[PDB]
Amino acid sequence: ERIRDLTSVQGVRENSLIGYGLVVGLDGTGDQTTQTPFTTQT
Amino acid sequence: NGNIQVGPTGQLTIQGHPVIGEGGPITVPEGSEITIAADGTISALNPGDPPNTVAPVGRLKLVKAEGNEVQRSDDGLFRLTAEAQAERGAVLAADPSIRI
Amino acid sequence: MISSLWIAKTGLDAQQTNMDVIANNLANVSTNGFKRQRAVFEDLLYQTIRQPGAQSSEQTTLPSGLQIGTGVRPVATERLHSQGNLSQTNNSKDVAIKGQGFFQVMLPDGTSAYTRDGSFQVDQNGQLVTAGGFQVQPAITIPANALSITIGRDGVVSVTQQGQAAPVQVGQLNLTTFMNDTGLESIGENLYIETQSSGAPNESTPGLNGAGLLYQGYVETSNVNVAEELVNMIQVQRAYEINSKAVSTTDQMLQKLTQL
Amino acid sequence: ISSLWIAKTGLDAQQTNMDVIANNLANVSTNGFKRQRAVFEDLLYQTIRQPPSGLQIGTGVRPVATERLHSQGNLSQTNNSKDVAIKGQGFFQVMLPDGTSAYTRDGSFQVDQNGQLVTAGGFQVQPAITIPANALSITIGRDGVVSVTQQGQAAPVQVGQLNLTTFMNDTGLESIGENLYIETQSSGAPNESTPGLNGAGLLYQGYVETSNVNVAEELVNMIQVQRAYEINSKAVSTTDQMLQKLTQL
Amino acid sequence: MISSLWIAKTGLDAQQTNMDVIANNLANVSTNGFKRQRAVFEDLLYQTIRQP
Amino acid sequence: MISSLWIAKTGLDAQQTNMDVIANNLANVSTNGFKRQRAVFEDLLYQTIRQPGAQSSEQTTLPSGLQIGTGVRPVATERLHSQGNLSQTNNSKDVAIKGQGFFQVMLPDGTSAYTRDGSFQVDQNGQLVTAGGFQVQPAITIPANALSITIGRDGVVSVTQQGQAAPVQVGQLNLTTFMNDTGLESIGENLYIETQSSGAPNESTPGLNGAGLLYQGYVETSNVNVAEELVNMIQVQRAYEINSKAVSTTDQMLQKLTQL
Repeated sequence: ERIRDLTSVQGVRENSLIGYGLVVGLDGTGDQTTQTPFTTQT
Repeated sequence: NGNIQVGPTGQLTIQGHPVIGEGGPITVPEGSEITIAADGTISALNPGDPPNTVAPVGRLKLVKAEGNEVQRSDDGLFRLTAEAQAERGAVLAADPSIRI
Repeated sequence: MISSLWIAKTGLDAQQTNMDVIANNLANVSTNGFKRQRAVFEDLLYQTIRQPGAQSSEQTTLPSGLQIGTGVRPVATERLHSQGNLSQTNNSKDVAIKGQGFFQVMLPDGTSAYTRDGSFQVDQNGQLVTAGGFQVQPAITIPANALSITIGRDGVVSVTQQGQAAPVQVGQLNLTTFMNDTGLESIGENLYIETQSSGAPNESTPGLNGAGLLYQGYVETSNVNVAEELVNMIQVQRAYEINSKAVSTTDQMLQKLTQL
Repeated sequence: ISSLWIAKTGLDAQQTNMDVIANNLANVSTNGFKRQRAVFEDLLYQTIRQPPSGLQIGTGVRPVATERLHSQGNLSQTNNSKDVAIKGQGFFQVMLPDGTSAYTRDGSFQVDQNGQLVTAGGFQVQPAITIPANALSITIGRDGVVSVTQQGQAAPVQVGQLNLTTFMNDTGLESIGENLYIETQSSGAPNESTPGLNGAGLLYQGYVETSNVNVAEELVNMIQVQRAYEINSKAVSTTDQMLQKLTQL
Repeated sequence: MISSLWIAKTGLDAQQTNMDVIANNLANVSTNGFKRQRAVFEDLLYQTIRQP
Repeated sequence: MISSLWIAKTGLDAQQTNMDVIANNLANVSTNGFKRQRAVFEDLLYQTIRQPGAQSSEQTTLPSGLQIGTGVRPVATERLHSQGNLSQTNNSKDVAIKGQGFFQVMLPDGTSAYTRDGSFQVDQNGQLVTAGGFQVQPAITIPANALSITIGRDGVVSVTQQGQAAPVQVGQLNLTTFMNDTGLESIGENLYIETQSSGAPNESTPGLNGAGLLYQGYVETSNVNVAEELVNMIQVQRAYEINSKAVSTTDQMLQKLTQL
């Protein structure tokens, strides 16, 4: 077995990024703005 | 004669000397509840099982041959005239156009 | 004879059972504590002629095969155990029930029945008995001198003596609840008996454990909705009309069969 | 002879049609009954080869199917808290004594000695819903959430869910009696779902569905059945007299 | 039986409940603190034949 | 069977649907916001035998060809969207609509329905619901420290608090208009839903953009002309009698035929 397949380097590391956004189009099927106030506000 | 019968052992017999379809004699499960489809496929159901278990169990071979090429043979059974045998062979094809 | 005639027979018998139940409801207005009955119907055998499965070609399916079907066998009669209306009897001895519960009663055989009828009395011994002499459970022996009888919403029955100005309690009158009231087997006399569909009878004081309250000086009326009965009875007459027409059509068909 | 058998098949078809009509009309006042219509069908035709190059004689009026009208019936107010009716499609699943499942559209529900919700004959509905012992009142919402009130607990304790099933082909279900249908090869698999979603219908409490039998249609169909039966019997009689005159010589 | 008869049956029941409410209010005059009652009605299913 | 019997069947069915509509209108008196219905009928096929053109000579033309025809298919039922008569319910939580418009409501399924009722309540959370818990749109939330609800004719709903002497505004209640009101698909609960015959909703404040005004303390009654429904009932009964008479005549004709 290769060292890379069972070991990770100390300096090499992943991070998690999160964000909020809007999706346009969708041929309908979008959020119900009445029940989703944040969509209209954004 | 389409007055088909099923023996106690599951043998499908227009009056004994039984029937031929897609192989040798047609044999069906003992708990018959048999139905014959429009083009001959024989489907069966055990009487004490859900109705969605009626997969086909056999096929009823049917043959097209008429008049000048058919001859009575001392029983209620016809055969080929020995002139329609230097032709379509001794054992005839199933003719997938004969309905039931 | 003919498949149609047996089916029309079932139709006539079922509509007659409807009329029977309606008439029994209708007659028992002004029967205190009476509970409405309503028939539940049910179709009989269906003679399968072609199976709804039963593949038709090597690929097709034969949807919705042939089956004829007979009969309208009446399967049950539910009894509506809703709260009936009250009425002022102004009788110190009559008690109605606020909600669930039953009065237990001891029959002459020693078995126990259950009644929602507050038309109580006192016999020559001072026991509460119910219009037929049935001695209720638990026993309550009114003293011979008693002037006033009161029955609280919690059921503690207490009498007032002459001179002694303290309403000494004389007994406790508690209710019995079943976890399926509909399954009790009525035996007349406004009395139901326990059957193994109703469940074991659980005795409790009124108000507690889900039982109802007690209202003295009132009687609970039959919960028969008369307008529903009249419209139902119109329906039953017309249904019987229709089924009789079916019998007549079958008869005429069988006529011109014989005349043939 | 030939005409005798042709007219006999005619008589059989009208007799079958009358059996269907009688089953429809007898089962008026059956909750959730679906009326049947029989589709008839002519038999094989016989060709005569002319030396258009052929004519057809024909025979028979075979009954090929009976289909149920799975339409919404009216509502009858039962004043009973246990009875329910369905707006739209769907069936209640019940578990037979054998163990398999049937489907019913009849809402005349009850409770047995153990609290289970059974259907006028003791078949437990699915999923099991056990009403507690001293529930002052039972409520069944429009999406099927069945709950009860208790002795002072000022909120309905939840007791269960009243699911339904939708089928691809409702007319294909095989009816077995007791107002019960059973799944077949032609109905497809039962798509379980909650009411109000995935095509299933909503629930009404205190109401029971009625049989959608239109007695006007059935009475006029009786008129047709009787007259057609008499006409076919006349054809039979005429053929018999023809054969009489034939055998006289 | 007939759809007309079922619809009219529901109508009779509704009017009966309305009259029950009115009679209860009427009887409960001179009752301290009693609050009047008002019945709100609501039509049942609409069985569609041709979709709108 | 007979070309006449099928036609008479269609006539009977048409009159039965007419009586169904009449009975539904009639029973729904005293239902707020209800709109009277009226069934519209429509003749079926015509079996042409001689074409109305198709000259008989090179000069003649054969006017008014032979056509028999069948059926009375009921094509539709329209709903009359006219203003009902306001009734002074004097209730602070009831609001009627003068003119066009609808109240939008969130069904539990997440879809939007529309009602012409003002019999509104306020549930335990203070939300504005409609006689069955259906949360109206936009969301209107009554604060706990409110005393009296007022709703302007322009939809501005505002509350009064304890101690604070000011009518603080708490929400806006705007109507929905459709350009084919008749095309809404009713689903019971006094609610309609959008279809692609009514068209897309147009949401706007009351008064503006052709909407109506809000009358607080009022309820809009059903616009069912009772005398019209009674006379329609007379007419429909007689029409049904006559079509059944046609069925009887056809039946007797057939019976005399079979006797032959």
